[PDB]
Amino acid sequence: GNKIHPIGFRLGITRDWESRWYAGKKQYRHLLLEDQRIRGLLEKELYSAGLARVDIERAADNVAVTVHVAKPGVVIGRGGERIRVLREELAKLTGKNVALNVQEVQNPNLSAPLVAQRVAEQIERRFAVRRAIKQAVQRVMESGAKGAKVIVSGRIGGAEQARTEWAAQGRVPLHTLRANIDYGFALARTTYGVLGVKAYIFLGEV
Amino acid sequence: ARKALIEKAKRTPKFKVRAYTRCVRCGRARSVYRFFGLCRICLRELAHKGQLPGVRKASW
Amino acid sequence: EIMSASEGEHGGYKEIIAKISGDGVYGRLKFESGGHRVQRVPATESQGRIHTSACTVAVMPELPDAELPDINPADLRIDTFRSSGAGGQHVNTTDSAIRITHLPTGIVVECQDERSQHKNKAKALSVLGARIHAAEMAKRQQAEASTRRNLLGSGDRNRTYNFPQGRVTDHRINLTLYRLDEVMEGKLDMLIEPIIQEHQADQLAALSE
RNA sequence: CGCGGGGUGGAGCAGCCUGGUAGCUCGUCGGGCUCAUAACCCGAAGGUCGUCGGUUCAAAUCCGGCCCCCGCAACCA
RNA sequence: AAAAUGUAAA
RNA sequence: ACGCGUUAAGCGCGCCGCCUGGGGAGUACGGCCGCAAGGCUGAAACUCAAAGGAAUUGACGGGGGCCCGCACAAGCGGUGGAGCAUGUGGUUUAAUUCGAAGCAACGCGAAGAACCUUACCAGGCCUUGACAUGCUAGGGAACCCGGGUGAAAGCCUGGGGUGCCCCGCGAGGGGAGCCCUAGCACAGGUGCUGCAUGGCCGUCGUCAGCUCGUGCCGUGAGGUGUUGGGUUAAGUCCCGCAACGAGCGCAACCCCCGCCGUUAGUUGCCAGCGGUUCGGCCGGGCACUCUAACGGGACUGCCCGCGAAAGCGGGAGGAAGGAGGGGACGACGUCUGGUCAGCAUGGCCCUUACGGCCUGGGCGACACACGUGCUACAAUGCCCACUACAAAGCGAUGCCACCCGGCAACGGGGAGCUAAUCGCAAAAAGGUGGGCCCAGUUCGGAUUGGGGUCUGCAACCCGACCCCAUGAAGCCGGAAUCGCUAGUAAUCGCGGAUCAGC
Ligand SMILES: [Mg+2]
Ligand SMILES: [Mg+2]
Ligand SMILES: [Mg+2]
Ligand SMILES: [Mg+2]
Ligand SMILES: [Mg+2]
Ligand SMILES: [Mg+2]
Ligand SMILES: [Mg+2]
Ligand SMILES: [Mg+2]
Ligand SMILES: [Mg+2]
Ligand SMILES: [Mg+2]
Ligand SMILES: [Mg+2]
Ligand SMILES: [Mg+2]
Ligand SMILES: [Mg+2]
Ligand SMILES: [Mg+2]
Ligand SMILES: [Mg+2]
Ligand SMILES: [Mg+2]
Ligand SMILES: [Mg+2]
Ligand SMILES: [Mg+2]
Ligand SMILES: [Mg+2]
Ligand SMILES: [Mg+2]
Ligand SMILES: [Mg+2]
Ligand SMILES: [Mg+2]
Ligand SMILES: [Mg+2]
Ligand SMILES: [Mg+2]
Ligand SMILES: [Mg+2]
Ligand SMILES: [Mg+2]
Ligand SMILES: [Mg+2]
Ligand SMILES: [Mg+2]
Ligand SMILES: [Mg+2]
Ligand SMILES: [Mg+2]
Ligand SMILES: [Mg+2]
Ligand SMILES: [Mg+2]
Ligand SMILES: [Mg+2]
Ligand SMILES: [Mg+2]
Ligand SMILES: [Mg+2]
Ligand SMILES: [Mg+2]
Ligand SMILES: [Mg+2]
Ligand SMILES: [Mg+2]
Ligand SMILES: [Mg+2]
Ligand SMILES: [Mg+2]
Ligand SMILES: [Mg+2]
Ligand SMILES: [Mg+2]
Ligand SMILES: [Mg+2]
Ligand SMILES: [Mg+2]
Ligand SMILES: [Mg+2]
Ligand SMILES: [Mg+2]
Ligand SMILES: [Mg+2]
Ligand SMILES: [Mg+2]
Ligand SMILES: [Mg+2]
Ligand SMILES: [Mg+2]
Ligand SMILES: [Mg+2]
Ligand SMILES: [Mg+2]
Ligand SMILES: [Mg+2]
Ligand SMILES: [Mg+2]
Repeated sequence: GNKIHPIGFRLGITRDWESRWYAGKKQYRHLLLEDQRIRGLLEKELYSAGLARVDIERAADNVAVTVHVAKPGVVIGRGGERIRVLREELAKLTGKNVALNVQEVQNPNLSAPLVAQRVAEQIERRFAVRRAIKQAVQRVMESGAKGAKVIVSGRIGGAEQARTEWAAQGRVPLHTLRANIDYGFALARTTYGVLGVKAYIFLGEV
Repeated sequence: ARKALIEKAKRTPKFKVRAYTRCVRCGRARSVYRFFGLCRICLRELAHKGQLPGVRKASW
Repeated sequence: EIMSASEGEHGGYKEIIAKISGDGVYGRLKFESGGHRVQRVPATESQGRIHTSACTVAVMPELPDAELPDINPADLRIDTFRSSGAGGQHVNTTDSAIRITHLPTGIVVECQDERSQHKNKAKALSVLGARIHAAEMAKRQQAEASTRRNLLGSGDRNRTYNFPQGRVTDHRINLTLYRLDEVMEGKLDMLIEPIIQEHQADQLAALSE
């Protein structure tokens, strides 16, 4: 075990912070604390919409959270309802301020943290792991990507003996900084235990 | 010593120095960076995600 | 205090005997006699495989011993008669030869070595002693080795020590407790006491049932 | 019993003739080498010399008794 | 020329 | 299959000899032969699920060729010896919590064990529980107060308020609700399994490797490509080639250091002027120094010689020349590696107890063994006083200038700074001056006595520092063994994370 987190490796180089705000010293900690609370309680409820990324930026008490999706019909709710009560549970826990603006990424198949979850779900639903992997990469490759690769690990198909498993089309130069590459994890829970899906999507150069 | 232990450090104790740090995410007692209230592991995790603003891998 | 103790290269003791002296010793070590299985990855492991092994142990109580206060004329039958072979007229008119019969066992020694009857009785009485001794030595061997064959035999009895499970499990009373560490340390009581108790529950349904 | 030799660190063997002085090999213990073991390398421990006595300023050494071990002898009838 | 060995469970 | 191939192992015929799983066994018995040794003929019981032929791919070699690494060598300083610091084995213990085990465990998880931390021990306790969402019987209100007892938890109790939905006139009711007593749901576990797992980490290894597609060869495993000549830190490139391509690696894209430029001019800086509270201090001003943001700069570009090329060797100009120095980056995989004790998680197990609380013990124990360490044995040294020259960080619950007392640890008093402003802050080696004279020493500072400062509820176990006295082992360390090739080794300080404190 030895590979580096692609994201942490490309900070301010090809990938921007999921949270953007200054602090100082005497306040940074509890700032991030509630900040982390947000993204987590967001993920728990907005899972149904399958979020690809939650952005958070702050101001003098003013706090903005620009959440992403590829199917926002769930976030927006009936006519425009669920989005309000959402923010109306937000300041119910921030004790500060509110924010909406839920923009939507075009191709969901070109978002890795999105992909993994849709795959990791197929796992829980007892699907062919070898097949779903090649299916995933196919759907990613045939939808414009310049590379792809998906890795799972754990008791594949409830095997007494756990093992690694993956496939890849195109190219995925994880060593190259100049390459913009998306990545995300998904935790495949099941009766036999916890698998784990990691998705690598190489979008292109820069 | 999981959910139970972490509780004591949250509430202010009998004496002054009796109060102690603990990760504000995993609840690890030992090695807690006070700047975040986080442990060295939780620190590395979220810093990798980008959830820790302005913090990038150092190199020189 | 150990007596015999052949080593074992690494580690052991391939065999070791020890006199554990005191009070209530045989009472709490009675049930050890038997085979003790061990399952773990041994020290000697060339790779990473768990290996089953075994060791028979035998507790024997203190045996008050006593050799017979040498012979006894009352149970000796001694015969004198004329020796055989050369000697001239002396050998012809001198019951110099000897024969002693040790009535209890049945072993007999003759002796017509030297010219004095007395000296021949001396030799015969000496060999007679030596021959009873080695008789009782053979007897105490066909008892000692045989009671070991008595206890230790074709039977997969007594406790099993599993390290990776961390659980000792005495097979006889089907008790098992996953606190092997403490056991392997010395506190054997919550293992020998449950046997001592179950054994007593047997003695209840003994002559009463 | 008649003569001779013998008993010294766990094993085997010097030292006794000539009093002052415990030595050799092996073993054991501690530290190296090696993945580990042995070999090898470095350092240490370990007996008051069978046993009672006597001689002496002083006894493993000399002298006497006993115990144990070993070989020799035990013939003429 | 140096230089023996590696029990038995995947 | 290897190979045989008019010297068949090809295609056919004639005839002889012989085989029918391995071991038993070319043994036994019988017969025949022999001087013998032994030969010829030649079985069975029993036993195993194989024995065996050729090929393939690796691995290994006390096999080979070519290369490479602080591996040897050439070096300089050390460990191993001493005293102490700490980790570990072991033993001890009511407990001395658990895990890590050759490299790749042993100043490792621990970047802060007096309580807490704490998972252990002892005792005193607690039961829908310290925690989460619920369903409720008495159906009570907040919230402060106090007594009681106690080592504290805990148990018990005196208060009192005269809180809020209801067109309630009304003594009385009617809901929400921190909440109080009893229930059922359920919580909880640092309990077990890294050999059920995720993630993340060490590792061979920054080693140059590993593979796919398709084509072709091969009955087939598989081979080819990836081999080969040259070249390189490199499966790096060039040429060649039944192979043609491609992916993950290598490289580069990023960071810091080296030179230069634009931009920027306070809180930083001062070259020339004025000033002149004896001096960036006043006015003054971005030139420099610096700060930090964008840039230029190097491409085997030029020259020489070799070379088919790739590129190798030398020269020039240049702050820097063939990867300039350093970091970030760790391929397919390997170690049944590590970690259920950071968290997560399947299964298993505990349920007035394997859960929870408190006080006090332990994690610091001590016949010994090991790792890593710090201080030393001194004269290239040590002590004392004066005087210098850093970089990178920390600091409105903190840093503490500055006075004041103290021999000092420090305590009063107090200015400034949320800081390129103020402060931690004296850098220490160094220079100069003075003493010491080869000695267990003015070396060494272990150990111990006595006396105090600080932090904390509280320093007995069990803290750090100051003063006095004590002044041990050690006079260069056996066998053995480690680091590092340039601003490196050795040596000299400083800062920080942790953190009341150490
Ligand atoms: Mg994302
Ligand atoms: Mg507990
Ligand atoms: Mg608190
Ligand atoms: Mg504390
Ligand atoms: Mg033996
Ligand atoms: Mg024997
Ligand atoms: Mg007669
Ligand atoms: Mg009879
Ligand atoms: Mg123990
Ligand atoms: Mg001897
Ligand atoms: Mg060896
Ligand atoms: Mg001794
Ligand atoms: Mg002795
Ligand atoms: Mg005497
Ligand atoms: Mg004497
Ligand atoms: Mg006499
Ligand atoms: Mg052998
Ligand atoms: Mg082995
Ligand atoms: Mg031919
Ligand atoms: Mg021929
Ligand atoms: Mg056969
Ligand atoms: Mg045959
Ligand atoms: Mg024959
Ligand atoms: Mg025959
Ligand atoms: Mg014959
Ligand atoms: Mg012969
Ligand atoms: Mg023959
Ligand atoms: Mg090479
Ligand atoms: Mg060398
Ligand atoms: Mg000390
Ligand atoms: Mg105990
Ligand atoms: Mg009270
Ligand atoms: Mg009241
Ligand atoms: Mg390299
Ligand atoms: Mg072939
Ligand atoms: Mg063919
Ligand atoms: Mg190949
Ligand atoms: Mg060739
Ligand atoms: Mg290549
Ligand atoms: Mg710098
Ligand atoms: Mg001037
Ligand atoms: Mg003037
Ligand atoms: Mg540039
Ligand atoms: Mg040059
Ligand atoms: Mg070159
Ligand atoms: Mg394997
Ligand atoms: Mg020191
Ligand atoms: Mg003063
Ligand atoms: Mg003063
Ligand atoms: Mg003050
Ligand atoms: Mg100000
Ligand atoms: Mg000087
Ligand atoms: Mg002291
Ligand atoms: Mg000297």
